[PDB]
Amino acid sequence: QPEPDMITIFIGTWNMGNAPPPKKITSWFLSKGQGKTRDDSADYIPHDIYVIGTQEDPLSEKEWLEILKHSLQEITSVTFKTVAIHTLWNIRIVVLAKPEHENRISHICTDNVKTGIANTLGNKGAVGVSFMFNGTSLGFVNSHLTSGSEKKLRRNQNYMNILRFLALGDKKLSPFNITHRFTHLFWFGDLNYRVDLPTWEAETIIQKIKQQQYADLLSHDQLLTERREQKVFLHFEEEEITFAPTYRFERLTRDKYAYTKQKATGMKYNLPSWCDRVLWKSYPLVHVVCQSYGSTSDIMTSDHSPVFATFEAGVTSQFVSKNGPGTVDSQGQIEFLRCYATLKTKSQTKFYLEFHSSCLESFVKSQEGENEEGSEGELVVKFGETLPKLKPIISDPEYLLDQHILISIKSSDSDESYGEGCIALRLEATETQLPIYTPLTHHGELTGHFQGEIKLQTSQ
Ligand SMILES: Fc1cccc(CNCc2ccco2)c1
Repeated sequence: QPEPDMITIFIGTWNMGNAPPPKKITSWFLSKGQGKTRDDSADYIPHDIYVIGTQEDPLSEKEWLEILKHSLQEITSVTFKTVAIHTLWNIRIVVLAKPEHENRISHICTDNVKTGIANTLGNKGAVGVSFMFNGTSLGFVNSHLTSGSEKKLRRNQNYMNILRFLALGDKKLSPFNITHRFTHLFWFGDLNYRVDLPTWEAETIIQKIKQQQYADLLSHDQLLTERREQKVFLHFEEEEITFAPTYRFERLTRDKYAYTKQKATGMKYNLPSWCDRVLWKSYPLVHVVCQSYGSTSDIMTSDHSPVFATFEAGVTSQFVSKNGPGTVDSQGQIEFLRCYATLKTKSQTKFYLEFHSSCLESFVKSQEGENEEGSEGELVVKFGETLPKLKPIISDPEYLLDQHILISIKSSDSDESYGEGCIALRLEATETQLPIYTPLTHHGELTGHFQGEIKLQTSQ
């Protein structure tokens, strides 16, 4: 039975409003309702992996797992296996997989991050899961960020704390946060970004929503505008939103948005908003395609509607050769030539690189670079042809061209990373000098660039 080179992944996010779900929630897992929806002809085809994020979830883990598994069994006639479940307060993630994948999944990690201090610590944060699916690392984050139209900056801060402190994936990737540890990272939840229009415009916004005219609302969505200004979710993707705002509804119908200030809201307005979102970040030149992104119309127990997204995701096999794993294959080499980092830092330490990849036996430290001044004020660190030749474990081009090199530039004085990035080995040619590029980030914010040329030798 052949190992897959593609899987499909379902991502759900639902803020349950502290209420038990209705009897039937199958529309969620079927990607049916508003937005980019799934074709009826696929309804019996199971996704390979289902990842369910809830917020304000009132159920026990046992109670929710019985509902989820019985829902999927009814849709697909498949009894899913539980990969992982993790709950922080009322924020939960469940990962379910088809039984045929049980042998393919390993290295399962879970973690959480509590956001805020004192006042602001006690209910917001994130939970996450990671695992290996054959040769492909997968990460999932469900976050419930700070509420309130006025608190977009707090939400951005919550995002940076979560990516800094959530400990998922391979701990040997010490310089790298979750935004570099995974082939595919999905980040979803009640992100709580709002449509930033005046309170007086509430009824006008509702009118627009009834006409299905979302353009002048989306132009004011705080997540889209903060992303466009590079304040949050740098280098993540989101499918276009084509569904109505998913918050704040009167319960037991979807006919009414309940936006007016009440004692129960702390006297805050909740204008209709796309609080509930799915974003992703995949390594360069890996197949990832969003095949649905939408909200259900028939699950009405909460003041939010559930959101679904589905993806095709490229995966690779657990490769064995006569040589690696367990040794190098000397018919393989990676050379980084005429490379230089451009850094936004004002420090004047010397810098070295680290190259990390599961195609290497262990990470490789470079010699220090040569620092020069950039013409517009910046530090340029030149590496020349000084960089160590990387010795992959397997030389077969069917393996090596699917790999990635993580790069960290580190201070010689402190050993702290000043920037992290990723280079694909999915080259147009082998045995040929080709341009390479990655932005460099630290704590998820842009700190520089790394560029130069690569020369890849495979056994072919
Ligand atoms: F999908 C899953 C659901 C539950 C557990 C696991 C872990 N399976 C580990 C393993 C054994 C042999 C090869 O891989 C996977």
